[PDB]
Amino acid sequence: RILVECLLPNGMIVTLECLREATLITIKHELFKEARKYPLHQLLQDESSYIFVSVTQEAEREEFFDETRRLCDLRLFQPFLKVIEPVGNREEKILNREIGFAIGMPVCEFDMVKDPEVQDFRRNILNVCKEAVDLRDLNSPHSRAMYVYPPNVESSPELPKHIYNKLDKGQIIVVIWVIVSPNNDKQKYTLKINHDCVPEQVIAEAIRKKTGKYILKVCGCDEYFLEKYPLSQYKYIRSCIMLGRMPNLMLMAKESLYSQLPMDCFTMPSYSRRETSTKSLWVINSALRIKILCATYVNVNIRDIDKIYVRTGIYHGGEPLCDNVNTQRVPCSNPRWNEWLNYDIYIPDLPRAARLCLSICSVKGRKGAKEEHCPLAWGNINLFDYTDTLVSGKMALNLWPVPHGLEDLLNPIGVTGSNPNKETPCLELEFDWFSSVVKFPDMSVIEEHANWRENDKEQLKAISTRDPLSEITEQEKDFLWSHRHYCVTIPEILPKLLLSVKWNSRDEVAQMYCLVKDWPPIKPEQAMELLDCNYPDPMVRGFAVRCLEKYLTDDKLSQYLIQLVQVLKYEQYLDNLLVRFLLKKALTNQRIGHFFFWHLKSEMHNKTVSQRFGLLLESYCRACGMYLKHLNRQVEAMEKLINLTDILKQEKKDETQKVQMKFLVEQMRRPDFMDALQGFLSPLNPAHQLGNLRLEECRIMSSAKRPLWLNWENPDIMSELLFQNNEIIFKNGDDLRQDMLTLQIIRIMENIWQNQGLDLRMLPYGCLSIGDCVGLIEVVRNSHTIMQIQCKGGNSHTLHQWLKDKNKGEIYDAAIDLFTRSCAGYCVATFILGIGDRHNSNIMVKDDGQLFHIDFGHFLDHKKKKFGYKRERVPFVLTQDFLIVISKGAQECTKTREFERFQEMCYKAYLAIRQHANLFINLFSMMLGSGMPELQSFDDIAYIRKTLALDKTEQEALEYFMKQMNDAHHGGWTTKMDWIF
Amino acid sequence: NNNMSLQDAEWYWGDISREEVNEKLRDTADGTFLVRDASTKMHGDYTLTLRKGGNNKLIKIFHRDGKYGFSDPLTFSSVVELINHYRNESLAQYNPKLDVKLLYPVSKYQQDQVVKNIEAVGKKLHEYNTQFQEKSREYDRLYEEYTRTSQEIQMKRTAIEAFNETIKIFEEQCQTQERYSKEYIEKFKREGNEKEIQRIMHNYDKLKSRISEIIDSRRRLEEDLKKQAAEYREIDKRMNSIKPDLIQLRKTRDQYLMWLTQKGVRQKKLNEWL
Repeated sequence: RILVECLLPNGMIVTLECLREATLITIKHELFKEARKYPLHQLLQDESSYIFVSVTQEAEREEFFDETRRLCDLRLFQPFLKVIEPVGNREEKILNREIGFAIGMPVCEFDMVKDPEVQDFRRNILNVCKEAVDLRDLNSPHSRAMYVYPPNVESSPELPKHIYNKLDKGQIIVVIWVIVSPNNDKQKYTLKINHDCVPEQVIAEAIRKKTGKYILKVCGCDEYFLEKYPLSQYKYIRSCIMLGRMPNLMLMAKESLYSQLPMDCFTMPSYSRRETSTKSLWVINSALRIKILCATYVNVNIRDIDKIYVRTGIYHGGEPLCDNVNTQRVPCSNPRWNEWLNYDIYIPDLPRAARLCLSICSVKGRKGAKEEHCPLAWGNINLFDYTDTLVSGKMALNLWPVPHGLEDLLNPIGVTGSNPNKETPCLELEFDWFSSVVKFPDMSVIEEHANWRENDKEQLKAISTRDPLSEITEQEKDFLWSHRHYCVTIPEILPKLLLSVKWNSRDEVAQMYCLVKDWPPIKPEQAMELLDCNYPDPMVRGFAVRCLEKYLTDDKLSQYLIQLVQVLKYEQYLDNLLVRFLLKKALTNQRIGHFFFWHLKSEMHNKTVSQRFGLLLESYCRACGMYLKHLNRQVEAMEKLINLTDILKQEKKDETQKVQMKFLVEQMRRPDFMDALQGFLSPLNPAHQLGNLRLEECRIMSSAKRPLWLNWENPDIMSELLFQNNEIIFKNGDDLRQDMLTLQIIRIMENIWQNQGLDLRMLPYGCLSIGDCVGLIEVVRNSHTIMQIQCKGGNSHTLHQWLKDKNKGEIYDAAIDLFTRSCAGYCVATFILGIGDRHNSNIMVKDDGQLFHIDFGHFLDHKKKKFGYKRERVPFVLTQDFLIVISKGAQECTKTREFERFQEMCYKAYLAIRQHANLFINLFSMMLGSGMPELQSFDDIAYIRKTLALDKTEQEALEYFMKQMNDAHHGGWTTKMDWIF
Repeated sequence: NNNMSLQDAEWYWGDISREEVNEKLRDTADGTFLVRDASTKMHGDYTLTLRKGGNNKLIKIFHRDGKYGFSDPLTFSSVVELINHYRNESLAQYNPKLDVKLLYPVSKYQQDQVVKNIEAVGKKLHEYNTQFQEKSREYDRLYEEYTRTSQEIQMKRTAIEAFNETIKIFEEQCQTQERYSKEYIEKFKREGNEKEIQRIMHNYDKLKSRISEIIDSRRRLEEDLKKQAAEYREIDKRMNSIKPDLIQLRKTRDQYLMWLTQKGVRQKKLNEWL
């Protein structure tokens, strides 16, 4: 029973009993039906002239043009309907409503701001938005399917040699399903074809043996073959080749694909349409000067502290340009300073990316001789704005709370700008007024500001090979700067050369700019490290973005998408080259754009980057197109799932699970849940379509916080060949950013081992965080925990007898070797990264013999750092249960090849990762500011530096590794299987 | 002084990596320095670190031909010789950019002499651990409370904005109906129908009652908002009060653990048994 108090425009009201399922059509009809009985009915105009408006639950007076939308999902405030005349068009208003619903907060807040940077970014990003939109329509209708269904191919057309021998003389047996004409029936043809074949001659051969005209499709989901690539380059084909599976493909009609694919249109919003010589900054001759006027109020006691002060200093990234300058300690009762502050830095020596990092610290004398300090709040100010003007004049800055687990006085790597809240400690600033506007000099002043061989090059290459966080000395810095003109032959040395220069100068910074402007392009992985917080210069980041534009491919872009999203926070200004490149790539690839949207959507609970990401979702949702419907459906499903969880996680702690199951099923009898949970693409993979929602296998388990198990029938026409049921665990209350990072690193390590020539394959399943401690986990069918395996088995031979009776015969040895290879891969991975300890439940074993780990926590040994002790821990200890399988139950391992093969494959994996460790160093360096407790600074990356033994050479790294994995195993791991020299 | 050995030298340090150097050389005065063995583990190489210009530097010491020195040519037969030479002489002639002396050496002797029966110190450290863990549990629980309370502050903030918007839309409706109703009441009062006039008083009374109800709701919600903001400020004050003693106990526990480690007794394999 819902009572809605309507508000007629002529001054009367009505208390009407409104049905739950009734829409606004019936509301308006029965409203005007009884209007005639009421007085003054003649004044009413036609229904068209009047449109209902109200205030929503999310605190905004949002127009209601969606006349056909139901009453339940109106997200309304206190029930009342207001009648006004229309004051604009309808299409853009519906678009804005949908965009605001997708993002989470309405676009009205984005429109009602006074900051010129936000408005300029909103006005200027639409240029690249419309450019990408017209680019996607250049090859219509082919380009429409190109955008909607982009090929999932690999970067290089060349096939690795170690798997070419797995084929039947470099050829693939291919099965091609096809509908005859009256539908139904099972008609199968199978064809034999090589690997470097192209789909047009594939369909040509299929047609010519049957007796731009047809298209392929992977059976079960929506994957299509469009572009001129070798058939083996596609991920599905490669996966089937690795798995030894027959690749099931079906033949469709291109006209049907073009017909079912909807049109795309981009509409320009209404806000889209809405001399002097000056003196350069390098002519001012005066030190930088700051005045701290007062702090409005701080949250500190009187009888627990004595005196406070402000700890401030100039920075460039994380490297201070000068020593920290303090103020006189005033009492905390009256935070008034009025003290001018001088720095040992001149104005012309200020770099473009300079910052002003400040914090409020409390000093406690104590009875101890040394005094301690404790920050109250922190705040960062850019000394320049987006228009390249030095900040000046009166300014008030709001201060952020100190992050948990951070004890350093300042927070130089943090978001620049004021806290949006007004109930926060506000510090008063003041800058020197130069009686004009001081602007950073243009490119000409830098360009013509400047200009005012021995065989001992092995040192340059030697320091190039070392990791970005390796030990670097001022002798090395002087050598690097002296021979910078000879560094062109080794483009690897660019990050080290950048770190060699000190940024509190002018002439050498100009020389560095001249060098970078002519730098040869480098590898995308080598230029991706130039995007972390250690390189804040706009020219360096522009060069890195140019390298990514030139050389990075879509597969690798989807590989490193999460870190690329992460390094958007380190950008000081809203409009920059990186975000333009990311938006151009997300608007030409629906698969990339989907994950882009979901990553940014997850990263808005943090208010530090809420606005700069909300604007991104706004722009993309304006320019994405027809994908808004699927995104809205996914968002509705996810938010209803969040409601379903949090109505039970906190309110039903003290009851039994039976009442919880009754509660869950009685809401699963409410038609709204079924109505919303149908026919929407899975956020984990847009290629999957989720059909009906069964209830016979959707429940909760006995875990710590009752994750939700959900199953969806596959609605594909020939879904029988592939997986029949899609299972997803909806986990609430556990952060999944660390799990996503762990699975990503596992995926790169698996790719590295496969490319190297080892079958050290793992199972990097799908994870996706969708917000605050909420995310989706893709679960694997026909997999069991070792705990329940040994529970049903029973003692030490239970897993061995399980692998015996599950697949006996000639396939037993295949199961054994697959188990060995997976176990070796996960041993190496869990040792190197440092994931928390493994249990019986954490290890998951497949039916065919593969094993994998499902539960991940902290990765850089964060949980065991409570007690200070420098040591290396091996979580994945090989219990005797696994050694039975590795040695096939042998009494002695001294006359079996399996033990030495396992040893050498582990050593080869370790050497491969130690050779490719630069990628992992760069990834954990780029993922620093995510806010994880386990990854807050470079001291955490020191752990991954010392587990791989970067400082030790390749010789004693082996001995260190065996020491770790034998004193963790209580011995048993000795000597070398073959002596090379 | 004299030619006292390298092992007992104040500035020299043992098996030391970057993170503890940064821990000791954090927010210290200019010129502060120490010497530790190089991470390359080459025999008798050593590296000199000093905090000049606000950031930690890393001077390398060369050991070519059994002689020490910063660069070719080497002119010191021992590390102590050039350490004292550059302590008593500025580095201006060596490098035009770098101009600093080795003023304040980092010495462990202070922490060695201010620390001051094995069972007694073992139980003292156990009690320190218990106090640290209970204080950290209180810190975590109250930090969760602080974050949650901020969430409810935001929630009633949005509630106040929605109530305010409703108030403005209702007052705008009242103003519009007053402006567009004064030009039709003349005919109504000339014809004189009591029923419709009674209806207009009844409707205006109901509307004003609803306005009063929503105004009361807004006032009580803003009272709840301000009292919860006061509680939030009190929680923040408690945070700032309990941070520094927590970190001081953390340093004390680390110092005791390092003293126990350098004493050579392995307490990790016995304390856990309890």
